[PDB]
Amino acid sequence: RWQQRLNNYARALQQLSLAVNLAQTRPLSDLEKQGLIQAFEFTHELAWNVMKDYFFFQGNSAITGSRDATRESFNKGLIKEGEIWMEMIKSRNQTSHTYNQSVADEIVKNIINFYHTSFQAFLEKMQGLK
Amino acid sequence: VRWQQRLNNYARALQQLSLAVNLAQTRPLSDLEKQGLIQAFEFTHELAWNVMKDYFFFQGNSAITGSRDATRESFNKGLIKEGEIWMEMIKSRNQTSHTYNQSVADEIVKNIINFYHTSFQAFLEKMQGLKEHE
Amino acid sequence: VRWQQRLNNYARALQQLSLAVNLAQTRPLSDLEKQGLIQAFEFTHELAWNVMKDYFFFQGNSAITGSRDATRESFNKGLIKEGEIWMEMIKSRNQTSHTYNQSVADEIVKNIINFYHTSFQAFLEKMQGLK
Amino acid sequence: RWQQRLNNYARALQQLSLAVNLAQTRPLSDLEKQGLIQAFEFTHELAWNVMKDYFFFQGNSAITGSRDATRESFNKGLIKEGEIWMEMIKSRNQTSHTYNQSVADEIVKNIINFYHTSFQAFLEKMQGLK
Ligand SMILES: [Mg+2]
Ligand SMILES: [Mg+2]
Repeated sequence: RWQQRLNNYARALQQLSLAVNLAQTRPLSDLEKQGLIQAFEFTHELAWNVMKDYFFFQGNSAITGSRDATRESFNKGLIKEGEIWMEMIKSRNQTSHTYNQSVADEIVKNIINFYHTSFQAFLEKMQGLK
Repeated sequence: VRWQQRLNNYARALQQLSLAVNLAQTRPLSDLEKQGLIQAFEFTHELAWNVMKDYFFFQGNSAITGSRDATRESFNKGLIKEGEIWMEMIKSRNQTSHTYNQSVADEIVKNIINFYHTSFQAFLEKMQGLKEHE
Repeated sequence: VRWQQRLNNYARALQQLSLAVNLAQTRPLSDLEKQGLIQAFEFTHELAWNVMKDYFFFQGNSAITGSRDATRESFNKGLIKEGEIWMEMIKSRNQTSHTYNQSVADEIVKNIINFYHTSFQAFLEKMQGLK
Repeated sequence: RWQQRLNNYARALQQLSLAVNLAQTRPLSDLEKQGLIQAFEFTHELAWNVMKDYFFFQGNSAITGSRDATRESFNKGLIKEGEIWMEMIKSRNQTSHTYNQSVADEIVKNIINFYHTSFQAFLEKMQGLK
């Protein structure tokens, strides 16, 4: 059920948002930065599964993974910022290298400056769809 | 030597994980800090099993397709002692997407603190010794 | 006009499905022919709901995201009468990866022959009349 | 469980192989060609899910779709003909057009001439891994 996936996406995003707000109030420790990255990862995993579950509900069983799901979501208007959602997939592919502080800082910057807003917009869109 | 350069990166990663583990031994971690400990586990484990894959490729074994194969061959050859613990690490890796549930995050953290950190350190010392002698 | 080009291909697809459906009324299909009937249902259904999407888009509706949306709007606007049958089509589409199981292949084939074929034929007449 | 997925892949492939041998015996009807295409669809869907399940079993939960499962299988030596498997994905993307006889014939040709032998090699490799 795509609505159950959406409810879990909402929960995960709530945790990500608490971390983003914290980072707004003060600098994050190195450990907290790693945690923000992990929350981004479980929120994005939920998001593209919401996409795939929703298109399955619509009758599209051809979508396989996150790139398929993101491309169909952009094509059908579930997301507007196709570029940012593609960048998220690239960021996920960098996860194993965040023990380098430059990589961690770059991913954190993208999460705060771009991904959180896009996650919130996708939540609002999918909630409006049911 | 490829496996030795990987090991240098593994050692760096593990130093970061160890900082977080000893802090966790000191006080409760926040939810966000637990997520960070899990992330550090993930990059440390990824490096560890690739050290093993590199090492066994250097030794002539090209039948390692992932962390399970690498762990099995390492336990077969004695690079690791605690087979069950290293297998459980793979289960923990596969739970990463569910750590927005507090019970899942708490269980991975518990396993990192009680078992995985020790195994990571033992494996580092083992491979450091293998730079010098069988 | 995009939707009429889609309709023209839908007609060609439905003609091929009809051949197989009328053959199945004649005799048992081989296991392979059953798979072929399912494939023709797949390409005929895919054209059908994209005809609906293209048509409503040509009337100014850009809110259709998939075959379920397209079916609902077609029912609301009278392009189909058998809303529940068209809804079952979507369930059938979502099962085609499992037609290596005979229970699944036979269920889909039965629905194609007993229900979907006539629904496809009605939709053809409706949209050719709007053409 | 990747072993259960492999068992289902073996059953699906057995049906595809029956169709390929029948084609060796005599020309296929248009409907029978459509059936060979459907068998290719359910066999390939199972195959790339066998890859994904196996890498999950290995501890890699980053694979999401058919493309990255296929790339990872080539990288880890599970398949030797990476480009044929990538072509398989493109053929999947064309199956909605097999109401045109030219498309149907091209896909059938690739199934008989290339995909079947690759499917069999992958089955043998994965069964060897047990
Ligand atoms: Mg992570
Ligand atoms: Mg098909």
